[PDB]
Amino acid sequence: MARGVRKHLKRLNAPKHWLLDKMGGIWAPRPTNGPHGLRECIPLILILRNRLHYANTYAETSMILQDKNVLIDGKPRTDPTFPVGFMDVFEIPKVHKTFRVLYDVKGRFTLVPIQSNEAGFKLCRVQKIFLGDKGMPYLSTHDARTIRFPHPDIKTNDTIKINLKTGKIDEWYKFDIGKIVMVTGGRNCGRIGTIQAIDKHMGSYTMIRMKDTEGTEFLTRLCNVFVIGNDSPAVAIPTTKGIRPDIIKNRELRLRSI
Amino acid sequence: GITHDKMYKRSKTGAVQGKWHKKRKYNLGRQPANTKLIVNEGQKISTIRCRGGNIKRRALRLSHGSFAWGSADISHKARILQVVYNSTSNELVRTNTLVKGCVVQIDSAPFKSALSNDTLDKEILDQIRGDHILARISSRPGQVGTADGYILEGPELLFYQKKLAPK
Amino acid sequence: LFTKVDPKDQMLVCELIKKLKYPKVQRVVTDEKYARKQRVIAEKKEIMRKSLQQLEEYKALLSRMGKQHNIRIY
Amino acid sequence: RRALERAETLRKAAYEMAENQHERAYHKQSQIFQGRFLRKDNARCLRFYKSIGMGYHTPITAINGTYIDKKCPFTGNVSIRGRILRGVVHSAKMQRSIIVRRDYLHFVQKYKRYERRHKHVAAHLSPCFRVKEGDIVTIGECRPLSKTIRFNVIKVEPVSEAAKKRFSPF
RNA sequence: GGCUCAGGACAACGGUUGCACCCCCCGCGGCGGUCCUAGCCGGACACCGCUGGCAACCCGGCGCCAAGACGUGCGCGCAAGGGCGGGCGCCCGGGCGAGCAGCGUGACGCAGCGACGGCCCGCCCGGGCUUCCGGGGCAUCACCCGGUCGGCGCGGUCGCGGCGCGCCGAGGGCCCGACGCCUGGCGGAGAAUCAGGGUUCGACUCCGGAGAGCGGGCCUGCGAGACGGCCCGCAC
Ligand SMILES: [Mg+2]
Ligand SMILES: [Mg+2]
Ligand SMILES: [Mg+2]
Ligand SMILES: [Mg+2]
Ligand SMILES: [Mg+2]
Ligand SMILES: [Mg+2]
Ligand SMILES: [Mg+2]
Ligand SMILES: [Mg+2]
Repeated sequence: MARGVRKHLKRLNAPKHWLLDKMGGIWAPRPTNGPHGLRECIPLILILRNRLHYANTYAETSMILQDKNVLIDGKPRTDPTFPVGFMDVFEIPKVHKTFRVLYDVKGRFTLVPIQSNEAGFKLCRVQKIFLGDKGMPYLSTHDARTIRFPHPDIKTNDTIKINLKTGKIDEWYKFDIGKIVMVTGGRNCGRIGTIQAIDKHMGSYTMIRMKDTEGTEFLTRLCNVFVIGNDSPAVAIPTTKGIRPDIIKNRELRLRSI
Repeated sequence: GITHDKMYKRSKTGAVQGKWHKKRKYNLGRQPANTKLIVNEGQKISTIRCRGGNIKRRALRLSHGSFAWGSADISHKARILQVVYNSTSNELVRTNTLVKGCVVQIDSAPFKSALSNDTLDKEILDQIRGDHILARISSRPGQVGTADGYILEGPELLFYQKKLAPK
Repeated sequence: LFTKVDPKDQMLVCELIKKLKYPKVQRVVTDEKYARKQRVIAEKKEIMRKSLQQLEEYKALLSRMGKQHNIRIY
Repeated sequence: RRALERAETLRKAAYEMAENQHERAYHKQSQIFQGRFLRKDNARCLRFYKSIGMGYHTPITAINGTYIDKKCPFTGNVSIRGRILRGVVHSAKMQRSIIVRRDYLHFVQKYKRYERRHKHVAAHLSPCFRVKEGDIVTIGECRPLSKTIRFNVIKVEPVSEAAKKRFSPF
């Protein structure tokens, strides 16, 4: 038993959906605690170095970040291991590039470019309502943020729109049958569909049945069902509309691209 | 040192398990406070640095406490005279050692100074016109550094009166 | 050696060795410190006022429901 | 009238328990404030009870009983959470505890056959239930109540006389 | 982080639950009201100067000086704990499957923050324990256990608990193999072999556990019963 917390991370023990080469090295970056957890995040350096390719080493990324060249939800971050998560705003003014971090059908993080009109807010999932000091009602979300004095009409598992400049709630979408959702965990990450059924078991998990646009049906637990509007998405989504092709069609697409 | 780990016990079949590691600091214990009634000397309370930087205070000597008469909603700070009954053992009584559940006699002055003029339970009033009132301890000295309680009421009062009357 | 001292000025003759070397004075308040303290006080007052206003408007709302909070005493 | 009768029995019992001087301590329900028993009227409740919440129903014996048990799931201060299981009674000799027998199957791949296995599980039995050997019980998981006990009985179904012992997976 | 596998055979470990019995640094987001000289408080030590002890290791005395160091502390009432506050066969908001949280009110106590403003709350990683299933061989080991099994009460603990103590009763396990003894016994993900069914191994790359000559004890700290940290016994 280790006598304290863990600070390192072996490369082979890192999450698969990070797509890290086996021979890159013994070690992988260890994300620091923040808005998102280890298994539902991706470090900034990976995006800035292994994807966009604006840097070729750790040091270059360190200089870029300490020179204030990236804003996360309107706030400059200088930590190369800062965790980036789902429905986050990634803006680089020096090149006028703005991206929203979402999931691809394969189950990995992707950068969807956005516009100026929709980059002043983000969507958050409310999963906990509790009373704080002095009995004051509170409310928490998936990105580690708390808001005091929420509307009584807002319940758990709902979705909340908040302005980036000011953490004030505008409108909220209820968790109900007939609402477009997006799956954010498990075997079905990145799929988009509409809720058709809700079944609860006393003392255990609650299972949600969803149907895709094409008629396919799939199941997942409520812990990773994210509402993204009322029958139509509230934000811009990837070019594909949450359709996972079968191995045959993916092979055809690969051969075509070959 | 003192520990409460279960590795040094026997199994449900009565077998010797065996030992596979040295002692750990999470599983430690400490010597009892043995809080004493006062009856260089004065109220003495110590402080203990517990896991996580948390602070725990154990009382070694004390003489006063807050007591409540629930039926009439009367509460004052009163001086504790001596311990008269304890279910665990009579040795604690002889030594006047304070623990949760001890039955004690308190001074009647703070209560009689305002009582004996309103209709209430006869028995508490008969105690009030005397020098002491039977009471109980509800806090945990050794963990919070205090000795509070409440005044006995009905069937429990009869139980303890019948217990201590022959003595 | 040469309380409630408004000017806060001082001497400088000190000692010299050529370069003049004198210890820097500590515990002196000028414009920066006074202004910083005043700004901090104003910020704290503003924060308290905003929180009180938010509580008042929340209480004004919920006219059709029940509330439980620690009443401010004194 | 019905309510008045219940309070008398509840009020009465607390006084015999005070006359049982052989006992060393006075046993009382923590929730109830001792003092209501001197109120001649019946405007204050004298007994505390709760609901398990998993679709089970509180026995009448608990509500109208006159016993004290801090480990009872209905009148006490413990909570049921986790796994619910079923078994048969194997022994009932301790004061408020029993041993439950559970039967299950184990598969062996090499021989493509099964073995019958059993385990013994101890549980706390509240005075609201009557149980004899061979009865079927439902046990709910609780916090550690002792060295070998983490379960409490919440339902009993009787079994008939001289019924042959049978292997009964549940 | 790195090394090794001595010890440990209902344990560790693997999968599956839970804390309505728990603790948690950095970081992210909030919140920020404190009972009874405030143009800025008080005294010291280190380095350093003079004088010195001892083979070495090690330090002594005198003396002016700083703080985001220590102490005191300006301020709209606020820490821990404690008493009282629901029903009438059951079920049909802050929150739950689940009477759980919070609040009011009668008494105690003045803990923490504050001489450039952080006490507190939530999340996160981590840890502690815990349900269920699996978890070596010998019957030239057949009966074993006596805090052993359960109950009541207190104490201690971050916390539940025979974890410890007092009292009471007698129990618990076993041919579906207990108890005892042995192992040139760390476990798993896996490796070798090759029709199919299987046999043998698994020090070593990843995860988890345990140890730093043997046996014990402890300070600092959120976190160590730590050993490139201290104290003792023994062997060197
Ligand atoms: Mg004051
Ligand atoms: Mg200070
Ligand atoms: Mg070995
Ligand atoms: Mg290892
Ligand atoms: Mg070690
Ligand atoms: Mg050591
Ligand atoms: Mg060494
Ligand atoms: Mg080390």
